[PDB]
Amino acid sequence: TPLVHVASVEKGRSYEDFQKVYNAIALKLREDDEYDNYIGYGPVLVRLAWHISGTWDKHDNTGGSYGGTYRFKKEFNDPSNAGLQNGFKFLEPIHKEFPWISSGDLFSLGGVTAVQEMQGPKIPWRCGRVDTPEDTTPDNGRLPDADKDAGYVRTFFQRLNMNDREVVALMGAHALGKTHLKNSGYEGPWGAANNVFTNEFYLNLLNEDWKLEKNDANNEQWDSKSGYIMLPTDYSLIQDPKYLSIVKEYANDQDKFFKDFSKAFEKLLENGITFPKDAPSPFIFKTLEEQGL
Ligand code: HEM
Repeated sequence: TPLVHVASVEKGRSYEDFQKVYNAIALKLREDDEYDNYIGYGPVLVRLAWHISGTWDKHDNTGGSYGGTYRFKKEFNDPSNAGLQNGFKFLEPIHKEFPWISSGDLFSLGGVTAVQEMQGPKIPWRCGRVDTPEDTTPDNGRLPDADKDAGYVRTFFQRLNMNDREVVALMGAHALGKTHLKNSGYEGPWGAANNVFTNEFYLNLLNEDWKLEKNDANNEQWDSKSGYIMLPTDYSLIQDPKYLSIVKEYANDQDKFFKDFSKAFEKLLENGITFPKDAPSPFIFKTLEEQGL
């Protein structure tokens, strides 16, 4: 019926092997710090990890992170993926150094590494994704539009099995990076520390005086006088009463937010994968910093 995607550990690799891929991505983050005006590639790696995981359809088990399908042209040239090709190019040299890691395993660890090296919470991660054939590549159109409202978001997230708490926890990833006109028809960052992982997104959403305006791509965005932005989907988080009390909780307690995000991000990343009972437990990688590097 629904595909079954069983996780299979890369033959003969253990924890230490994966700690090494992580340490390489980390060292590389540290080093190419000039990208996107000095934001670094942190934010674009997190976004690449969400986008390869977000094509998942809980109905027939297609899409999701398992197959590393982003490596194929169809997925790669998905208009909603515009701009991701920068996270790809960044990880290529790494893949060439550790050729035994599957794609989906690399693309997902990149997201975890970014968060943790950007001072986020530790995200437990699992190995085992296996590259599948070019024909298992999901058609374009499964990632969410940004010009919509809270019911649109609730609905969309439901296909990925995420509830309210998970959607608001994931969304605060919007503290990182920024929109770029050329990629999405949106322009501007969400906050000021856009390369440190904090609950900043929620404080802005609650504390700024936002104005609705149209941008040069002729799309509407919410503009703050501090120079921040909020897409319609972000904005929708304070329109809905269920979402807004959760926003508040997070504006109010960065810990809580970190715990909730950790859990939701892992789930997002393991959606669609069956892990045998004998599969190793999830790894918690040390940062560069905890390793003294
Ligand atoms: C309805 C849900 C979402 C919508 C409509 C949305 C839309 C967008 C758009 C339009 C951009 C800007 C692209 C560009 O021009 O570079 C963006 C960037 C980004 N997204 Fe979201 N996104 C959503 C959810 C997520 C989630 C769940 C995450 C991770 C949990 C995420 C992480 C990011 C990051 C980190 C960036 C910044 C990337 C950079 O600086 O290149 N977003 N998102």
